[PDB]
Amino acid sequence: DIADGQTQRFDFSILQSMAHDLAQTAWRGAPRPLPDTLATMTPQAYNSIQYDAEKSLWHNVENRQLDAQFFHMGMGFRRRVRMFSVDPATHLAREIHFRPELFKYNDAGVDTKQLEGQSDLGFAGFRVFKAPELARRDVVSFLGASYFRAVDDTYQYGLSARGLAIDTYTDSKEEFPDFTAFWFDTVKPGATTFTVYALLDSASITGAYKFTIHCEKSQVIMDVENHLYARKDIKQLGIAPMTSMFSCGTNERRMCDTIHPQIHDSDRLSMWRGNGEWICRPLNNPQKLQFNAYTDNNPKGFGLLQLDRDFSHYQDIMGWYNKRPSLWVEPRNKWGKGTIGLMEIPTTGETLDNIVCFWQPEKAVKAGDEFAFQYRLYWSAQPPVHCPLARVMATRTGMGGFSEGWAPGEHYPEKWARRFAVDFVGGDLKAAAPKGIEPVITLSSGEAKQIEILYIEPIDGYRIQFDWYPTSDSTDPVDMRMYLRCQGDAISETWLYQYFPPAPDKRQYVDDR
Amino acid sequence: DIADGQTQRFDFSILQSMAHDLAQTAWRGAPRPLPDTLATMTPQAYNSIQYDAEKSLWHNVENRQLDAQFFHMGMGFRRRVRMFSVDPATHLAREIHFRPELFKYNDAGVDTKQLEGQSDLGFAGFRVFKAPELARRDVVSFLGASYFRAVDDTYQYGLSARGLAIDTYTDSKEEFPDFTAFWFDTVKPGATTFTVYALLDSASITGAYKFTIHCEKSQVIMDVENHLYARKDIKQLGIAPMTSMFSCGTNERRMCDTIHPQIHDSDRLSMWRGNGEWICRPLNNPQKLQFNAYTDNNPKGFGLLQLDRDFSHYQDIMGWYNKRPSLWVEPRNKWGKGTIGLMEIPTTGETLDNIVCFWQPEKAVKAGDEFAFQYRLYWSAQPPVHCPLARVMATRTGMGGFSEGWAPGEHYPEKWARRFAVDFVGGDLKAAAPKGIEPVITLSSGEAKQIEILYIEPIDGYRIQFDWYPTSDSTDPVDMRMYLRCQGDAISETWLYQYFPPAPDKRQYVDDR
Repeated sequence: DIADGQTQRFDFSILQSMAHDLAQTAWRGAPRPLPDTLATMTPQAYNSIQYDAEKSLWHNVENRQLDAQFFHMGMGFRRRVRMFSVDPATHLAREIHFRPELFKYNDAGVDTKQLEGQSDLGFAGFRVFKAPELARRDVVSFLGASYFRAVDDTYQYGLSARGLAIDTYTDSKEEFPDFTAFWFDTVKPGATTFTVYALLDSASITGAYKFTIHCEKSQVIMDVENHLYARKDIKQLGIAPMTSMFSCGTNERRMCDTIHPQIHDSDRLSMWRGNGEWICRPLNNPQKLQFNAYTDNNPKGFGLLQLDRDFSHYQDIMGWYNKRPSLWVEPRNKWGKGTIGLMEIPTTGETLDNIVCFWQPEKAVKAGDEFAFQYRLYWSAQPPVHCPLARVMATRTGMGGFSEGWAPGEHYPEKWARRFAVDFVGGDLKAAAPKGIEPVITLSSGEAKQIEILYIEPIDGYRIQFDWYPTSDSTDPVDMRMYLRCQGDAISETWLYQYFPPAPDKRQYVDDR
Repeated sequence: DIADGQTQRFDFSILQSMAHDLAQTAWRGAPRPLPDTLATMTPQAYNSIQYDAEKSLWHNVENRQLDAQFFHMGMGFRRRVRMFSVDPATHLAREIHFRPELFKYNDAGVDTKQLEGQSDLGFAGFRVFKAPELARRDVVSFLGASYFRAVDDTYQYGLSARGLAIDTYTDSKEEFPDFTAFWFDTVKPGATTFTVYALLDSASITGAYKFTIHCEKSQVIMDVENHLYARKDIKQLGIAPMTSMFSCGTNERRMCDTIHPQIHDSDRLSMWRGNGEWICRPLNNPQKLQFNAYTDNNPKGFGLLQLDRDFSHYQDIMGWYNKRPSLWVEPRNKWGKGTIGLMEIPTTGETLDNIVCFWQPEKAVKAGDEFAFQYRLYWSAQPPVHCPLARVMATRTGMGGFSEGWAPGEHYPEKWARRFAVDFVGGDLKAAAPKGIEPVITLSSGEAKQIEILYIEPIDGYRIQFDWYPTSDSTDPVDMRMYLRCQGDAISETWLYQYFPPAPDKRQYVDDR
C-alpha cells in the first residue's frame, strides 16, 4: 500500500543486468548533501524520529509473521537507498518513495516542509520484526553502508556482517560498498521466511545480492547469493566480511581496568578447512594493528563465535554480551583457493568494532572481473556444525615459572615465562585418558617446558597447560598450534594462537619490596 | 591403648591452675634442637612419614564416628607438644609418649635409633577424621604454633584460625603463642562431637583453652573457652585471630596476571555490631601494609567469608578456592569495648596468608592480668547469621568517567575517575524499588558524581554504581560507606571499603596512539 512508484519488471537476472551496466559506467560519487534540516540535526533529534507502524511494509498482508520498517536519512547515513516492493507472483516492482507521513518526528526540530517534495530522498535501511512482536523488537536489521545484523531467540543484537569488504588491510584507505537499493518480495501469509534483493554499488565494484532470510524459532538463517562485477582493479577483496568487537576476555588481558570481567561480542574464530580440520583461533586485542591470513582450499565453514553464555563472566546489564549471537558462514559452493583474513585493531572500550574477518579469493581482482559467491549465514549461539572431536573451551594466559597452585607470595618468580591454559571438552577425551593423551605443541619461537595435562571435574574436560620461554629477543609475534594426539591420531581440534611477547626489557617483574 | 603415661587427675580448673603457675614463672624459651635425623631432613622425607591408623587415638572405641592421628616432629614444627588421653567419667589423664612405632617412615632417611629413647619428644599436632572416612581425609586439624583449621561438607581446607595473636601490628616483632600440650577426652561411641583441652604458652602470655568441636553434616562448630594469664605487658592482644589469603578477586585487581580470575581464601569481612548494624568489608591486596581497627562495643559476630562458590570464577583444580569454607566467630558473652583488627599484607601469589583479623580488647594488657573469652566458631560457607536486609554480593572497581555500556574505544576517557559497582541482593529491594531506593554514600575524600541504581535480572539484585573523583592530591586511603535508605530507614547492610588512590602523576591513562 505504501509502494506508489511506477510498475517495472524485476528479477534476479534483471538485477544482475543493472549491476553489470553500473560497473560498465562511472561511479555515481559521494552522496550529495542532505536537506538543511537533516544535515544539521541533533543526535537526540534523530532518535526522536519513529517510523509509522501503520504504514509499515506488508501491512496489508493478512496473517503475517513478519513486518518491515524503514529508517530515516541523517547522521552518518548520507547515502539514499531506494526501496521497492515486488510481487512474487507477477514480477513487477513498485518504488516506495520517501514521504514525511511515513515517520512521526515528535521531538525533532525538522521543518517537514523541506521534505515534502523530496521523493528522490530515500531511507537509511530497514528492520524486520517477528510474529509475536511485529512493531517492538526487530530480528533482522540492515543499517549502514552494507552492514546487516540478525539476532537469535535471545535478541540482543551483537556482531554485524557486511555484503563486501574492499581494501580491509592495505596501504590504501578503506572503501565501503553501499547498498544503494533494496527490493522486497511480498511475504506470504503465515510465512517465516522472506526474500530481499539488494544492489551493491562502490567506487571499484558493483554487485547484485539476493537474501533469503529464515527467522526460525532459535536462529536466523540467511541464504546469500551475490554476483560481483569489478569496475576497477581491487588489491584486496573480502567475501562475506564479519565485523565484531573484542576488548577483554579469557586471553591476554591488557585492557582489564573495568568492572566487566569480559567485554567482547565474539571470543574466537572457528574455521572448518577443506581437509576436515577444525581450527580454534581465540580473538586478541593487540597493542598494534594485526592482520592474519589463513590459507584454505575449500572452506567448509568459518565464523566468529560467542561460546561464553554465562552472565557472571560479563557483569553487563546494558550490553548483555552473554546474550549476543554467533555468526557462522557456510559456503554453498566450492570457493577455491584463498585466505581467511582476520584484522585485529587495538581498542580501549566497547564502542569500536575492532574485529574484521572475511574470505579473500586467491586470484587478483582486475577491471571487468566477475564473481559469484553463495553462502549461508547462521545467526545464533552454538553454530550448527562443531568439531566432533574435543573442542577448545577457554584459553587462559598468565604468569609462569612456578608450579601450578603454588604461586609465590613473598616474591615474584625468578625466571620469566608465559603460562597458557587451554581447556578441551567433548569428543572421546575420557576414553583416551587411559591410553594417554599426548598434546602436540608447535611454536614459531621459544620452547614449551612444563607441559601438564589435568582433568577438570566441573566442566568434564582436560586442561593442557604449558610455560612458554622466549629464548630470543626478536619480540616478533609467536604462532602456536595445539592438538591432542592419543593413538598417533588427532582427538581434538587444532588450537591456533598468536602471542606477542613483551619487550626484552619488559620481560621481568618489578617489585616494590 | 596408646596412652602409657602416669595417671594424673585433670580438669578445666586443673588446667587453669598450671596456666596460672606457668605465667607466674619464667618462660621456657625457644625450643631445643631436634635430633640430627629430624633436624636435617628433606621436605620430601618428612612427607613420607605416615601415622599408623592402627595406632590412632580412640582406636579401641567401638562404634566410633571420629578418629585422631598425630603429626611428627620436623620442618618448622620445632616445638614439642605433649598429648594426653583423659577419661570423661574418671578425670584421669595419661600421657601419650612419642614412639617410633606410631609412624611408618617409608621413604624417609630417619635412622629410627635416635628416636628410640626420645619420650620427651612430642608431636607437631593432630588431625581428626569423620565416620565415613576415618583414616583418609581429616575434618579438623591442629598444626603449627596455634593454628587450627576445620572444613565444611566440601572438605578443602581453607583459611586458618589461631588461639591467640600477640603484637600483630606494632613496632615490635610478631610473637607466636604455642599450644604446648593437648588433652583429649575419649570420644563416646557414636558421638559426633569431641572435647580437647589445650595449654597455650608464650613469651608474654599463657592460657588454658577448651575446645568442644561438633562435626556436623554440613559444618564444623567449635565451642572455644579460654583463660589467658598475662606474663608480661602486651601492647597488642588478639582474641580469636583469623588467618586467610587474598590475592585477587572482584576488587581492585593489581595482581591479576595469572590464569585464575580470582585467588582468595576469603573475599570479605562481615561484622555484626552491638547496635545491630551489619557491615560488609571486602578484602584488599594493598601495595603497602595496612592495618584497620573497627570500634565495637559488644560484637554479636564477625568473620571472614567466602561467598563466591562458583568454580568458573577461580578456574583452579589444585586449590579449589570455591570449595573453601568460611569462618564465623560468635561471642558467647559480652566482650566489652574493643576494636576488630584487620591487617592486610601485600602479596604476589597464593603461598602467603596475608589477611589477619582479630578482636582487640580496649583495655591495655599489663603483667598479671587475667582474661576469659568464650566464642563459637562456624566452619562452613553461608554462615548461620546473615543480614535480614539486602546483602552485598560483589564490589567491582574499574575505570570511570564514561557512560556505562559505552566505554570509548578510540581513546581513553578525558577525565580520570574510579568507578565502584556494588550489587545488593535480598531483603525487600523489590518492594522498595517503587518507593525509591536512595543510596547514601559517605567518602572521607573526593566526591561521587554519577550515582546510578540499576536492576540485574539474573541475580535478582540492584547495582549501585558511582564514580569517585579525587579533588585532592593527598594519596591517602579513602574510606567509603554505603547503605540503601528508601523511606528514611536503612534497607541494606553497610558497605565499608578502603580505597587507595594512585599517585597524582599516575592518575591518567597513557595511550600509544
